[PDB]
Amino acid sequence: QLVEEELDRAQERLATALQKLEEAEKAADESERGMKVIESRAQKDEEKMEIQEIQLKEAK
Amino acid sequence: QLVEEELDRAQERLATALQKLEEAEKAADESERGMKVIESRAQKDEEKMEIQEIQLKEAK
Repeated sequence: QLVEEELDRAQERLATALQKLEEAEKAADESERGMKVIESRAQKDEEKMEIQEIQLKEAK
Repeated sequence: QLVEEELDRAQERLATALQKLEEAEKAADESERGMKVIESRAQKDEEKMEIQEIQLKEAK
């Protein structure tokens, strides 16, 4: 019976493992979404500020 | 017997899942780190952009 209880408890534990893996990878996905949108934001903001400082220096 | 062989199979799947969860945790945390640093960069560059364009206005 020791083998069967190890079996079934490890089965529930691998279920817990798969679900915690799923939530971990979902957190990974949402983090990646935040990352990509802020990469776009940084890109557009930096290009804009570069153009603006160039225009300011040329105006001076 | 064969039951304990099944136990070993279940536990090796468990160990594989543990390695997977460790990788996933590392990935998620480092991803959040990149996210926060890029958000900081975006905010600071936006501030620089706005002050630059206001100064450009005054210069014009």
